[PDB]
Amino acid sequence: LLNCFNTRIKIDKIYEKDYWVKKLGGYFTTNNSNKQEKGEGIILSFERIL
Amino acid sequence: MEKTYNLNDILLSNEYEKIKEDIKEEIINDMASKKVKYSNTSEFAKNDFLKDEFIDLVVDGETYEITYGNLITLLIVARPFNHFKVPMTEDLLFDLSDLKEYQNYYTTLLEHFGYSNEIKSIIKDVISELAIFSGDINVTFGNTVSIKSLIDLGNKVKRFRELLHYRLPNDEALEFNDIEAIIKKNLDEIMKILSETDNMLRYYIDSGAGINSKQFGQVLSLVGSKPDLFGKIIPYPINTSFLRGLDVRSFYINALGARKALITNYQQVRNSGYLTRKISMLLMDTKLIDLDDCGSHENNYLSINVENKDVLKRFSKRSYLNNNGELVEIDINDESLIGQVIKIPSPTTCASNEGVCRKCYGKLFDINKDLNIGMIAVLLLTDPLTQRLLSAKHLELSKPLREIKDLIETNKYIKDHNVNEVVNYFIYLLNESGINIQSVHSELIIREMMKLDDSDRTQFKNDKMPDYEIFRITDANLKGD
Ligand SMILES: [Zn+2]
Repeated sequence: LLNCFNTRIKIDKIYEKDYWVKKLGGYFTTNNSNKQEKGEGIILSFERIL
Repeated sequence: MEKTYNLNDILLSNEYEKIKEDIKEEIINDMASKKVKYSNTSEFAKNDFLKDEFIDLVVDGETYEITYGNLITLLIVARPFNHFKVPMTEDLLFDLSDLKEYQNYYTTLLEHFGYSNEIKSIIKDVISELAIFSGDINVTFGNTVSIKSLIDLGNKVKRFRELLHYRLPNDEALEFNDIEAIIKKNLDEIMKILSETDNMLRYYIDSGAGINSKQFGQVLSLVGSKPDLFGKIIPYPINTSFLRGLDVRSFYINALGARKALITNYQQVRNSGYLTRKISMLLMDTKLIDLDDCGSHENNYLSINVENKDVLKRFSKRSYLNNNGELVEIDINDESLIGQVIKIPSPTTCASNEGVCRKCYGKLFDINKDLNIGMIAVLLLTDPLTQRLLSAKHLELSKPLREIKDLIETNKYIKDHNVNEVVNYFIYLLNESGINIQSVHSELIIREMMKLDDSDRTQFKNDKMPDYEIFRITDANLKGD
């Protein structure tokens, strides 16, 4: 949890899901403008794993 | 010469050019007839010149005492009113003896007649006619330089003789700062003596034409201390004037500097200019929209700190949120806004994807609409920076230039700071370096560097500040993919 929380965060976004989706997407895609889409796609693949 | 001239009667007459012609002809013919007399003292010598005689000028019923020369200058520079047939209000009259004010008068002409091409043509004709007459003045009045001119003043004014023959005290207690202080004290006196006496060099000193302070004092009074090859000040100063001669030791010190100047110009050849192409690429596409209000929230408006007088100057012709109301143009002359953070509509925060609005860009919208706005910004920043880097090599003075580049071309400060902090850092960097740019142009560069994380252009009207990420100038080009 502490590793997930970087110091450069605002408390308002912590309770916002789409910020976390974008954070997940950022690992796979460098561009900050498409991050959200990648994250959502990754979630689908995650569900396909099992 | 006639002793009463009605301004707007001649300007709105169809004999406007003929009146100037005969006055211009009369003034130059007078100058050819008589010589100029010099007394080389504070009690000036008398000369019977028409340019210096007085006439009465009637502007809308009000009489001003104006010299014949100021009249012909006024008529030449009031050509707009003959062309447009619109009279000259007394607001537009200015001091015709201080040539600095002419620039501002041309500025008021541009605003009054609407920044049109027609007024742009007339100003060009005014500058042309003013210059052509200057040659006639110069070829008839005459201008000369002589060492006898210096000798003639010193024979009457003992202070000139004593400064022309000045030699430093040989105390070892004197230091580089003490000698440089004596340099200003005796040079400031020299220029004052030349302005307050009837000498052949008086018009040079008062006009500011062909006069450089340092080099003037080295010929007349004292050269001073000089740096060596690597910048260290040589312990021995040059206690002579070029007019009086130099010492063999001093000759070596001068040759060291002249050689150093030559070596420096060889090093100065370096001109990378890589940033010029990068900044131009991002900003070339930015355009303007004929929309008065894009629609933005005051918290989304940019906030800037007016710490210095230099800060307010950068934000002229732009909007400001007064404490009583909202959206009033900031007056740079009012120092009341110094020390107050203020909310400004910014080209960074303009909502419309097509272009930046008239309130966020500023009042320069109609002035710079014909040209490419982004390209105007890149040249206003590049030409100083490229020139400042080269000029600094000759002399912490070089450091501002590097930090300016690091701010926009590296992610050192981009990744951990907001745009409100980024633009204010930019104006701080420009102020220290001496770069004079209105902040709208610098903000447009930051606007394209700024890339929205949210990826929605019109979300700016929402009170919540949009999610975004600033990027490096080369990285922002790469992010397009
Ligand atoms: Zn706008």
